[PDB]
Amino acid sequence: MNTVRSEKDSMGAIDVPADKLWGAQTQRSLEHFRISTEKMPTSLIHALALTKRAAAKVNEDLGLLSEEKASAIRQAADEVLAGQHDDEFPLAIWQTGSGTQSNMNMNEVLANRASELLGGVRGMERKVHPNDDVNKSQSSNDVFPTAMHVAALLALRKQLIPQLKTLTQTLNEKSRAFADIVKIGRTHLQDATPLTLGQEISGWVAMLEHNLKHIEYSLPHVAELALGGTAVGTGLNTHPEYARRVADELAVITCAPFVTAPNKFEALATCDALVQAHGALKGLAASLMKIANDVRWLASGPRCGIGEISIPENEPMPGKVNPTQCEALTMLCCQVMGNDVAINMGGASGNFELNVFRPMVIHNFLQSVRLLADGMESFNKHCAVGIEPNRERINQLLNESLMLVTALNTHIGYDKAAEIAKKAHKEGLTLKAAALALGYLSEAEFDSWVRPEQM
Amino acid sequence: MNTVRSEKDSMGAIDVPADKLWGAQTQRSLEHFRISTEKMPTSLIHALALTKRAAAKVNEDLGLLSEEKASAIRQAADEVLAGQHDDEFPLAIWQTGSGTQSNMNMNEVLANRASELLGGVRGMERKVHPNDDVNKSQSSNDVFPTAMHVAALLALRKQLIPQLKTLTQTLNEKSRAFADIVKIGRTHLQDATPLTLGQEISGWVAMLEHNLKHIEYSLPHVAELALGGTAVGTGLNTHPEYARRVADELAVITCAPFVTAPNKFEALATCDALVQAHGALKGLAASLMKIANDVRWLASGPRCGIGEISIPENEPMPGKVNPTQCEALTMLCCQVMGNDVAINMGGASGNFELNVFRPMVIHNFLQSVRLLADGMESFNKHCAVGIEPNRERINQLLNESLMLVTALNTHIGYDKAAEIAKKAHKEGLTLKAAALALGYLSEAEFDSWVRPEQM
Amino acid sequence: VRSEKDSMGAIDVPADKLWGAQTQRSLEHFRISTEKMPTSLIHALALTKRAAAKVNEDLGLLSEEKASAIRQAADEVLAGQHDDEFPLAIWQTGSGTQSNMNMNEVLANRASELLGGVRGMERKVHPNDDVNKSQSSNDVFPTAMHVAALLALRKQLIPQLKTLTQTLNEKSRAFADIVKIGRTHLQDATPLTLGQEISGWVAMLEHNLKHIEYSLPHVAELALGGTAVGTGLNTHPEYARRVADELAVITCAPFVTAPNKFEALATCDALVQAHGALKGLAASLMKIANDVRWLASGPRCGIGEISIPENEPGSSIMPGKVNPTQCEALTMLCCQVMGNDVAINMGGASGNFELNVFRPMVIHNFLQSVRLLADGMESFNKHCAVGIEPNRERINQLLNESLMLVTALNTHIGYDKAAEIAKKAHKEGLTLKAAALALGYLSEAEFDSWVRPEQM
Amino acid sequence: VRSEKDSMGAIDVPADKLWGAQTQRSLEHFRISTEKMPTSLIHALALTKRAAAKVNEDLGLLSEEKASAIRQAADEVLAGQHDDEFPLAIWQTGSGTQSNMNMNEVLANRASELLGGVRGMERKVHPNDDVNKSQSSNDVFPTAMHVAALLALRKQLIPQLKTLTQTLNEKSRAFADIVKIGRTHLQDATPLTLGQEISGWVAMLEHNLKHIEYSLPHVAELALGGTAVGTGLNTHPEYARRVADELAVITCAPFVTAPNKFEALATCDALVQAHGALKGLAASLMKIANDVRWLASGPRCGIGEISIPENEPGSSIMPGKVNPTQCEALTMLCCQVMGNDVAINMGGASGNFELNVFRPMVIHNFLQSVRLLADGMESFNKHCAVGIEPNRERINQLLNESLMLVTALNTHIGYDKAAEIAKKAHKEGLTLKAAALALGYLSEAEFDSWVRPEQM
Repeated sequence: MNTVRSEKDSMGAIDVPADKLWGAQTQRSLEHFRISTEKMPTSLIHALALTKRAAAKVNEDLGLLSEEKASAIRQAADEVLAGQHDDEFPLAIWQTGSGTQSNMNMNEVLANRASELLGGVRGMERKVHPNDDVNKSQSSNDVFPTAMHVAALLALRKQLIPQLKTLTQTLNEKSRAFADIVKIGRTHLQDATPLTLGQEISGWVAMLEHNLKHIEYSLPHVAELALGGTAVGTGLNTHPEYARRVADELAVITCAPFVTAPNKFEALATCDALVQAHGALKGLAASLMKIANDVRWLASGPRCGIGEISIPENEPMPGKVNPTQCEALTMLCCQVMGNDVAINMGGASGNFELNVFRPMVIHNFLQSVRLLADGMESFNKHCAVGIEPNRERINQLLNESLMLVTALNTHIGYDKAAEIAKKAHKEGLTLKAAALALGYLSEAEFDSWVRPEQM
Repeated sequence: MNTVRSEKDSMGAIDVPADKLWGAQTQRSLEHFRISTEKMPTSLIHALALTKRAAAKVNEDLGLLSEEKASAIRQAADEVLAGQHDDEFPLAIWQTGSGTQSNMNMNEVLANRASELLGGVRGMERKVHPNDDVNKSQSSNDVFPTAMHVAALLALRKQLIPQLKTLTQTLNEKSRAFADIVKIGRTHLQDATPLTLGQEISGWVAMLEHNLKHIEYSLPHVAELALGGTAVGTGLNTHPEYARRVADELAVITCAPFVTAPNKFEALATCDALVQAHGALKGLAASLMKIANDVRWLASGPRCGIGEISIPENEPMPGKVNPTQCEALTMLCCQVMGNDVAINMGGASGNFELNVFRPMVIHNFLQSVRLLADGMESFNKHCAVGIEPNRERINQLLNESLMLVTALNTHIGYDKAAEIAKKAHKEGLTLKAAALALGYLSEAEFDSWVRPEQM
Repeated sequence: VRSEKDSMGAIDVPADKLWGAQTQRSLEHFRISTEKMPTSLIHALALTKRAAAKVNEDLGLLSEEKASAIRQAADEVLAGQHDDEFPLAIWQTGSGTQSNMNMNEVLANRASELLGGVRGMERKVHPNDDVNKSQSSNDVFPTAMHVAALLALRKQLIPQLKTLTQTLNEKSRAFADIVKIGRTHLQDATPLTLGQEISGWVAMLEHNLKHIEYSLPHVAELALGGTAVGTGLNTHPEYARRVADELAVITCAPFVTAPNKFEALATCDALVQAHGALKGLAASLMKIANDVRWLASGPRCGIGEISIPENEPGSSIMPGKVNPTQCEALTMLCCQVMGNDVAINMGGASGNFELNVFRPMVIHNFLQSVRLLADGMESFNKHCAVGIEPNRERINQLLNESLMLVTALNTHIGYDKAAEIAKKAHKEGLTLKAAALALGYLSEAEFDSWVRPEQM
Repeated sequence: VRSEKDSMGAIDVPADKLWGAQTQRSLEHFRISTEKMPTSLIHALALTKRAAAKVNEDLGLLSEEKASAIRQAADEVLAGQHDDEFPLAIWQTGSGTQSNMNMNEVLANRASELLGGVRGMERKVHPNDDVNKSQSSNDVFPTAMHVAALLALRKQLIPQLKTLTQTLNEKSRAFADIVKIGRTHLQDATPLTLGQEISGWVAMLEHNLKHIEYSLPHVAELALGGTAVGTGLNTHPEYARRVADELAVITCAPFVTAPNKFEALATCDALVQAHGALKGLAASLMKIANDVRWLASGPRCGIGEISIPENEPGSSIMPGKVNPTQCEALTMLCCQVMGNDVAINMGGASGNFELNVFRPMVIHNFLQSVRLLADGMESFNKHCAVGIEPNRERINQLLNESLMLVTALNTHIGYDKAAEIAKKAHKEGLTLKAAALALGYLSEAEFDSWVRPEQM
């Protein structure tokens, strides 16, 4: 739409596209921060809406906002949560470090929309006001950090954790299924003492189980909300019950254990909870990287690699099956590693009463959660559930190795066993061929003595 | 559009939305790699189109493709370059590590579209074929790395460098303008010996000038193209002149100094050129971070900070002017730092004949270029061009410091000068007040002797 | 020299040394840089060998004579009597095999002497057959890593963290009544007390402590008993539990045998996670150190709200220039911890199959981080934090110089009118009161009674 | 002990040491971890003092007697006669002031003795007045940093890089005729020669060399002469150029005075950029080391296309298990360089106004990276690369075992038909020829003549 609407702020009047619900400040920001293409994540936008919804309810309960105006704001916020206004938030991540502009973006959209809901119109003759009504009892300083934690906790609890548990379950099933399949162990990439495929997979299971607990330990700090601290953390210009009531409200509507932050100065001046929470995520990324690598190496081939297992072929060189799910997963693990550094730098850069590196920190944090959650889901349904052992190949490898010589010790002694190993190695023979060539035992004895199952 | 079109590949038939130009493989990928929200950057999409356009021309020149089919492919590619098909590339960054899926995405879109251009129809009865025609003489293995370098070099040359030179020019002008303005120096954050504001800014200028040369030194390696190496770098299934001719073609149509990579194995097995090029970018990020910090600290106030300079107020607490442009810039500098780690991990992870961490590497690389280029442009036009000195404040600081005591040495000797400094410090007086209290000199003498201009 | 040998043959070793052929050979093959195993790790490796000897004895696998001699040689290492006997670089085999053999040879040679024997090939105690009995480099090194890590965190890091917290808590309590100007985006903002600002630092440290404590249980898991690939092949069934118990006993730390030995051998997950908490602490400390040095900037042209002790001698003609040196040392080591995290992450993500072989590098970085953080907090505490003092005159001057207090006037006069005097003060360079009186909007008495900064 | 003093008073220093009061005081205030200034930096700082002494003498600012004595004391440091005289930790003042004073005191005390004087307060040569004449810690430390960095890159890193490149170039030339199976995504792909694969490693190293060379000009710029804030106040106009010339002369390196002293003092930009090239080299080396160890994996259940020398003794009952130890040491240090880059970047991005005060940490990481890379390449070269040998039987077995060669058959039979035998070979577990003959699509003779792997 070419038609414009004249909106205004303390700085003056500016043209806003008539079909849009934002106002003067969002338009100004849009024109001053034309940097790259990253915008606020949808999850953050919804968290901001939830925060405004909660603030409105509590403001009403405290007699600070009229029932009609408060309910209108609440209704407008719900539409945002329903995905009806995703096109109303054009601001880039690369804006003011406190997230003031996106806060104002939400205030303007909710004000113009709530006005219409009250039979009013959008624009300068609106019934609901962005600052006086929608931003009542708040500050960009405590609102943005709150939206950050709401989005972070819900994403961890609703997306990440469920996917982690699911992948763990699948791997545990595979572990039990292949409990009796003996294969060659590998240390330093060299042939080593045997172990079952089930034991090897149990290692991946234990890794995921440990990662779960680590992630769980980081949740309580993220559950702490800054709302109520206002500009510098002192809570100036708020009702003494506000901070507690707004935290309770958010907890009730999200069904998540949110609590008001015991120290508002720590809450506004840092991104510590997220720096720590992300620490657990980079840990999971390192674990997932190793699991994904084991899978693709073990599945390498079909003729010139290891080929101990086969994975589902999901796309259209005969047996050439590229482990694409493993590639997507390893790539995103590197991404999480890089994201941790950006977050660490932002988190260590707070100054006095406020950390102004927030949009960047939340951009990286939510991205890591999306990548990890979707990555595990994709890897699970498109790879893990279909992992199958190549029994023939596994057995062939076992029988060609020199690592089973240990079973001969108790029968013919160490010296003779080592001699057989040496001969086989120097002459390129199997242990059986060497043992028989030397005449140290019969084939029947070899077959009875070297049972990999007793590793 | 609900209506579907049945397309097919080696794996079978799959439904594709009728209004779309992609095919079976893109649809399969779309359904298997539902990970996060990051898709291929527009610049990479255009680079891929340029690569296909160049390959078509050379294939024609070598009599491998019919004039009509080749010109149709070329025309289809131009539409992509014109931005007519940005909606035809839905694939996520988190796909196969070689970028095979996006290569196929381009092949299918160009095939279906070129068919229509030849009076044909899109779909399985198309005149132009994705693999046989559009991907002729190519492999995803050498195509993707080529598209990566084309996008990288053009972005550096057309976006980044011009913006860097512009910011440098602005700062150089400011440096000359404030050449005579003496201010207090600061080391360890403590008051130190004086220097002019112009000298301080000249430091920022020299930093940017040095960064330019470093970036320029990284360009030749990025100019090397892998096209012609095919699957493993040997160039199997190509005309001996192909590699050279396709590099010349790209050079001609882009007006950039592209050359075929002297060693195709290094080109396919690594992302070394980008790892190194990004090294120069993280260097620029560190420099920009320091400049941005100096600006905001120097502009801090208006009453309780340093307040030596004032910056343009771009948005609507009276004199409270938040340095938002500085905040956006410092945030993106942290981003570039994190991106470098993701790139380093991906670059160090190649295996044998191919590095399969490419989509992730190019995602991070082009993002850093966008951030740095747009960031400098925004910071320049919305901050740097309007930097002004607060002469009154600057002079006040100079006169309140104890650092000008040095000018007294040649007149009254070191011992008396130090005594005046000590007295002023202990009693909270200015150097003049202390000197006069002691009776070591008259006010006229002080005013004549301590001339900061002779620092 | 003395001639020692192994399967590869004989090699000369300095006669005045207790190491053997394998250590001598490694000394020639891994001449990389100058980093060696830190003392804490050497001690941890010695403790691991001491525990193994005791258990092997209890299980009747090792004679009392040899077992007691080995434990005795180990105690000497712990007592700092053999620091010069571990010359191997960090940059060796990724499993730490070299350092395992270094310990086996030193302990064997010394144990022989203790038994009236000699060092060298005629030694009575054998490095592989005796000192390394029931073990493998594969499960011994990871165990040593966890023992060193857990003891360093518990004995050094945690105590220093608590001490620094207590000091800052005392300061916040002491300055609870000093109102200062708040700063957001580096700009003048609304007031808060110095005590409140410091309480923010305290809460950060308290939060970090719990985060660090959450990572200890995983680090307490020991690999010992997993043997070569985690199966425990060639070990008595009770060995793993018994040795973990023994280690818990002699160190007084809650060590337990790892529930899953495959996870224990194939990864460095416990350390990747524990270090995550450490880089978090580094980010917190960096912020605290920066606030302190910026608040102390001056003495005339910065902020100067606080003063810190002058530790280094200064120029006679430059009184007042006090460089915040402890803050510079602390921020530098914080950057180091961040870098260390990346190295650990890359090593931790790089395991293959049954064993992660990036161990020496991971433990080198981890122990360094603990060392830097523990000592850094101690130094900052004693040489800076304990001496933080407010410059009350400067603080008040700044407070009464800002236009931020105009908010109090609103409650006593229309928003626009209160803002009106602020506009003038700002425009003319006057103070809120000066402008207020000049504009005749009020009198000195009523102004002072209305603008009560202590009332937030 | 001996009693030395400074503006803060007197303090006892061990009589057998040459340092003074300021170094002794710092030793008590910065007791952080165990990292001290590396030898290369100590030498660089000594060279800087030697050059300053000469120029000051030439300008008539220092007496020939003292100037020559100072240079003599400096040469002794370079000769390794005073390594024990620099006990200061890396974690000190961010400007490196402590280490500057450490050098001033040691040089003053020793110079006095050289002049028939004594060490201590009755010394004839003064640390500040003489050794530090015309200088400041602010411009001396950055200069020492660049001298150490440029000399390390030129004398250690570059030569080792060229040597490793030459060795690998010989290998590619030697194995130019050995056809092996290519691998993409870890899957069997089309063939290439071992020589071609190795040529890829060579090209990587050659590219890295030029990238490293591009960073040298900026590192060659010296801050000396900038003085406290970069203005050069209190220095003779020709001092900066003369001292840079002197340094170029005695080191034989192309040092020049920094065109902009403000950029030189306020940042560590030259090192941030130079290190960028180093982490690039680390990424390249990591890839090379990984290829080598994976290609040598085995001896029976991996790839086993090549064999590398066995450097460490192995178990008698386990012949063939050759751990790629040099590859493990190399990949570990590559991870270290990556971590080091992050620490340097954070320090480099943290300068404020006229001076960057994260210097000791930046130089510690930078020099370590150079050391790790130079020594790592040397060790890998001599103990692994020179001995890389192909296992021709294994290579050929793998080549004739893959279905990838079916491409050659297409040119002699319809795509579908050629693919048909491939389908069977794959399905039945037969070889391309076995399936080809069993399907009767050709005879042994014509198959062998059609599938020429050497013809790519």
